[PDB]
Amino acid sequence: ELQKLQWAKQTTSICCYCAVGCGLIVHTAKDGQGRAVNVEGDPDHPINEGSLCPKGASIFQLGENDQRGTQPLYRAPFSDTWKPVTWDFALTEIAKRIKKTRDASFTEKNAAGDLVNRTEAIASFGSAAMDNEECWAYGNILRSLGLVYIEHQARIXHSPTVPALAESFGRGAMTNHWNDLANSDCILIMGSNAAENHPIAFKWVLRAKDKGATLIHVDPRFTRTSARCDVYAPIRSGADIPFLGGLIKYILDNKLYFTDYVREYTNASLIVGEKFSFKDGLFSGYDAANKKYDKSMWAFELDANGVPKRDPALKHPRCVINLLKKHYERYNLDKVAAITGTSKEQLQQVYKAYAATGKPDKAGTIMYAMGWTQHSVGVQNIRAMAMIQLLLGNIGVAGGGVNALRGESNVQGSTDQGLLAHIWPGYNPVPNSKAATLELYNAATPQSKDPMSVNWWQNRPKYVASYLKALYPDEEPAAAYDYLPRIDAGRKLTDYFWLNIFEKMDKGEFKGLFAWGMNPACGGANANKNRKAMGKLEWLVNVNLFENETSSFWKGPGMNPAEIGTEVFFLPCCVSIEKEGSVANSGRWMQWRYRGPKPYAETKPDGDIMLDMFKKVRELYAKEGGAYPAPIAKLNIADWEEHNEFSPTKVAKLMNGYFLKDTEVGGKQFKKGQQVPSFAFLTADGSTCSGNWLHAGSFTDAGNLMARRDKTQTPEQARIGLFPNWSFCWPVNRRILYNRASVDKTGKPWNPAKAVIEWKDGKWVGDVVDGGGDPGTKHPFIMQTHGFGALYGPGREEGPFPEHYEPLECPVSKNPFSKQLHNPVAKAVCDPRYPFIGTTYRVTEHWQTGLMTRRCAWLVEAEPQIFCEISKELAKLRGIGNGDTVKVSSLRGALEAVAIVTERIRPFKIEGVDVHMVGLPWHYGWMVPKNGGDTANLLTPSAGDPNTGIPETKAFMVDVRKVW
Amino acid sequence: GKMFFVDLSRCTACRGCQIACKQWKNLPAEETRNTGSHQNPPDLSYVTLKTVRFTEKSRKGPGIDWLFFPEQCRHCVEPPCKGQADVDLEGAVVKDETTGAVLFTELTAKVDGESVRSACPYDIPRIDPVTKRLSKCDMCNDRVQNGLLPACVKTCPTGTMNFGDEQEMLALAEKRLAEVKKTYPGAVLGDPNDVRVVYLFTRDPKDFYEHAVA
Ligand SMILES: Nc1nc2c(c(=O)[nH]1)N[C@H]1C(S)=C(S)[C@@H](COP(=O)(O)OP(=O)(O)OC[C@H]3O[C@@H](n4cnc5c(=O)[nH]c(N)nc54)[C@H](O)[C@@H]3O)O[C@H]1N2
Ligand SMILES: Nc1nc2c(c(=O)[nH]1)N[C@H]1C(S)=C(S)[C@@H](COP(=O)(O)OP(=O)(O)OC[C@H]3O[C@@H](n4cnc5c(=O)[nH]c(N)nc54)[C@H](O)[C@@H]3O)O[C@H]1N2
Ligand code: SF4
Ligand code: SF4
Ligand code: SF4
Ligand code: SF4
Ligand SMILES: [S]
Ligand SMILES: [W+6]
Repeated sequence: ELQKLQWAKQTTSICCYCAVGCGLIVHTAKDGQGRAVNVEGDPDHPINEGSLCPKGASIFQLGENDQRGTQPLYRAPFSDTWKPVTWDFALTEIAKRIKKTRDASFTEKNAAGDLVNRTEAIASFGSAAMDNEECWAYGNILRSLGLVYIEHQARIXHSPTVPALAESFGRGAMTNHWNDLANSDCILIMGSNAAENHPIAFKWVLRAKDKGATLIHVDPRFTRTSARCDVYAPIRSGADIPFLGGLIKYILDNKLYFTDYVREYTNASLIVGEKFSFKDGLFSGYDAANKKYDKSMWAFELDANGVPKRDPALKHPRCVINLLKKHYERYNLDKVAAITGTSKEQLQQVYKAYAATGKPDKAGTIMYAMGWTQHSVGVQNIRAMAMIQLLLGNIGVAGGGVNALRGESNVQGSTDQGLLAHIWPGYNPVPNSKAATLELYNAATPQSKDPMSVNWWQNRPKYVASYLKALYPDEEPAAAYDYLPRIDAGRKLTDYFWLNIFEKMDKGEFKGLFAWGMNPACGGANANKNRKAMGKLEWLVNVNLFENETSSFWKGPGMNPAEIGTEVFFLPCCVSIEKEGSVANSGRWMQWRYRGPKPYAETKPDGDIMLDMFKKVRELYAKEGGAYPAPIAKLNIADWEEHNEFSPTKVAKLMNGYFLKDTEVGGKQFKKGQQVPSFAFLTADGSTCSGNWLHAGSFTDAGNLMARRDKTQTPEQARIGLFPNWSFCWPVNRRILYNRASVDKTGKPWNPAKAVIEWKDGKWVGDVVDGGGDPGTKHPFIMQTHGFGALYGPGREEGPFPEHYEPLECPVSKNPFSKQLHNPVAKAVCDPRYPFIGTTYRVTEHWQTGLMTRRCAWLVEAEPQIFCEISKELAKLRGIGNGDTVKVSSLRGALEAVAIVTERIRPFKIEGVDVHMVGLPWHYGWMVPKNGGDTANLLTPSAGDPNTGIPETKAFMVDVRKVW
Repeated sequence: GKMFFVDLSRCTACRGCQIACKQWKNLPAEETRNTGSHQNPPDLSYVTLKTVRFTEKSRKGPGIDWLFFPEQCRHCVEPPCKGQADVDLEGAVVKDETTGAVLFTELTAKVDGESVRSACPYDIPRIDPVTKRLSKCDMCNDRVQNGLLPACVKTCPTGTMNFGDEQEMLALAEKRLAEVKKTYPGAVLGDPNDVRVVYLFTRDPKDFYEHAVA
């Protein structure tokens, strides 16, 4: 027996850090009645097999931490101290601030007379750190209160992926999963530092290497990832599209594409209309006044029946594939080498190794994360990756896919629950002011007249209706539709996003902010601006594990509490191992975790905080009346609670959904109260509720499928590591999306040795087939209107093919590919006092703003202070020695850091000039620890994008000087 | 007896092993500062039994050779530390007969600590400046006796850390050396007949640390 674990209860959990979703075992003292005594890896978990990086391995020190919040704290206007208060006081006063602000600000109809039923006086940030049931309940609370300014982390690192991959494949999701990396023949890591930022992923990457895979890192820096790859190829910041365009040209020139896959499964054969053209860096339909394209100019030639015309011979000059060859002919090795800074020898090595996966029985994968996809053409960067993967036949196959790595443990889930201004749960759009009825809302979904096109989104009315029945079960969906707020059709969508929330705050246009499980005082670009802007709030609610730079902005550096009138409520929440619920990892695995220790001191799970807060608002409206009470009074919160507490189980069952009456659907008879077995059985007529259609199948009459810990696999499942009986992934447990592309038109796998699905005895065997139907009877991309993987993607604002537009402004004045230098649908000063390219990135040992990991002595021990990584060349220029203190400065602010002089950073040659890159971690902040340093976001601009609404944190101009 | 096979060709310097060691034993953190390196703590101490040492080596063309060495007691088959301690007092350093772990006891406070550190050809032992007790890696010998992997082995995401019976681990080391040589032609095993912690170095072991090998 081990004395340490004797007498302790063992429970399972999932890591609270990154989207790998590693399994934990928690030991809790007194047979579960005390504190955690140990936290380490779950040896039975199929993703980590008991392994943890230093963040997962230190969760004990995160949870059993005497610096954690113990109870609510209150900061009165102009006060220079916290007052400890009760939960009753804090939540009563918060409910009163919510009601007072809403009653004063609520607008039934906008200027134009359109119903909007909203308040623009309150905004919310957060959070990918909350459980799925909490994220879902939180969004519905905020929308029942009439909020539209609802944002979180996902806006920065997730949002560009969704439309790039949705355009290409029909869904925004990571296409494969972590274990599947072990099946790859060539792994291209580009815009990712996965060995540091998704560390257990390298278990599976190195297993691919063990089976003969080539590992390639393309990064401006040499990292801990680079150390363990076969090929490290340096790339100049923002030269990704040239790199990928050159790979597209290389594939087409050398005939390395998967001909049959391209012909059958991509839109290669579709005939583009004569109105499509490209000349001098501009597509047809360009409006130079409004800096916008008329995308109708890019339409396909339609046949008599409205179906895009196809030439299966691929001969017609307006075939997508021929337009593609013509577009990328400009990306020759010499030009690409010149702009990337990658040698022609290295480009040839990387192109040869990767394009070899165009063989039907070889699979290549691309891994990318946040990288530099922030800028205005990040969507087109990801589009180029998707197009390469479609040319090579790598989509739908084991070891293939676009592995768009999610950041946080539940950023997949928090996005799936619509904690972004433009989406409800399940990626149903937030109505705009012109969607006056539910019928008009539903009218927007494009139809297909191609009987082989599934066009699954035609089912959207069933999902929207079932969502409205989950919120308002006593109401007809058409009536409940009027309860929820609408955004203005007249405004740029980006007016409702992250960066404009900070801009509006700085203009005093918000009364109240929820900083719910985020640290915007450190995580927002241009921290000096945002910290000042927070002082223009009447009230701030911060829900968090620890006191932080956001909760305590009013006593931050250079702040006078006496001059700052913001009322602040700090509500301490409980750590992941102190609560039950689900988190959706990067591979869409919705994994259930359990309470180990009881909540520390008087901390509360987010679900209990938000529900008690909402119940108090509800009470106030019942007593006082006020602005349009219906959305609040009528919300179904009875289904959220059991034994006086927030019930993760009951919320998960509601999110799956259940029949509200006896119902016949798709041949079967269902009884009132039965769980919906899959989204295939949802109705538009009010017979069904479902909080999130993607969750229909996750918690059925069979029980909680997210809680399954069953490693049972068939030989074919085990060969590629599907683990279909381990937890549950949306949609309907399809582990590899687009898997109909992995077989020929008879249902025979392209690679039988790594089969994903196979037609055997009148049935699909292996993975769950992504779209029902006999072999050769359906287009494989069932979420696409037309059914095909899009090489040509005419829904994209920047054009239907990716094109190099310089995301660097200050050091570049020429575009080698056209006369169009910058994104023609997109105010940098480039002050010569700041000659270096500053960039921010992560280290393995710290998490995000470091709010969590700066409180963990073992992580501070390894990475105690903000550093500044520079080349030997820049060190020589500025007379900086390794370990010297340096001042890093920009137009936005200044900080001190320890110099790390390393050959891991080299100068870029840009238009014949040596340009130096300065590297900073963004994990530090003034609150903790002693001499840790402050946020790299003191330096970054709040200049982002009218397209994306995303700040520039990967390339911003700085100076660096030695301090004496 | 038991053996670690540490394949340094697979290490991402995640430092899971460094943290896992401290979590299992509830060891305190050192006061550290960045002096121009990711490496921290800079050395083994009374409260640090394992630290990942980082070394950057120049190479032709882009990037570097970045060498990572998670340092621990080698659990020597014939440990000089014990031979030296046994001068002053037997039972200060013992060998477990079942696992082959070399174990410092509370009686190390009575022996010449400075002398025991000097006897170690890997420079592993560390002295508490208060109690004069010696500390180092104890092979997680209690976990091992209870059929668990050592904390640093279980935590390792890459397969750098391997643990088992000496016969299976020597065979794994031989087989893995042959495979690793295909990528890193100058790969060697560290003192593989003398110790129970057998490192595979991708090149001259002394490039990883001056006491990488005896
Ligand atoms: N240890 C740790 N892991 C984390 C996090 C953390 O804080 N700590 N955060 C999590 C979150 S929220 C996210 S969103 C993800 C993000 O994960 P990543 O995207 O991996 O994060 P970064 O380290 O910011 O950036 C990755 C790499 O992009 C490179 N890069 C910079 N500019 C360019 C460019 O123009 N082109 C290319 N090709 N590469 C470029 C950088 O040099 C860096 O090595 O990580 C997650 N995982
Ligand atoms: N310069 C620069 N800025 C960046 C980035 C960058 O690369 N460079 N990356 C951007 C990206 S991709 C991201 S994701 C953001 C991250 O920015 P933030 O989300 O603001 O970062 P943190 O607050 O450190 O994230 C961890 C938070 O989770 C909270 N938390 C943990 N568990 C719980 C829980 O159960 N409930 C609640 N309520 N909270 C919990 C912790 O209290 C802590 O506040 O930063 C962005 N900003
Ligand atoms: S941070 Fe990511 S890789 Fe590390 S233990 Fe947690 S989930 Fe696994
Ligand atoms: S846990 Fe494994 S990969 Fe990480 S530093 Fe330790 S030995 Fe290397
Ligand atoms: S074997 Fe145990 S004591 Fe030794 S380094 Fe590993 S975790 Fe620490
Ligand atoms: S490495 Fe040193 S401390 Fe460890 S057993 Fe060998 S001689 Fe003793
Ligand atoms: S994220
Ligand atoms: W992120």
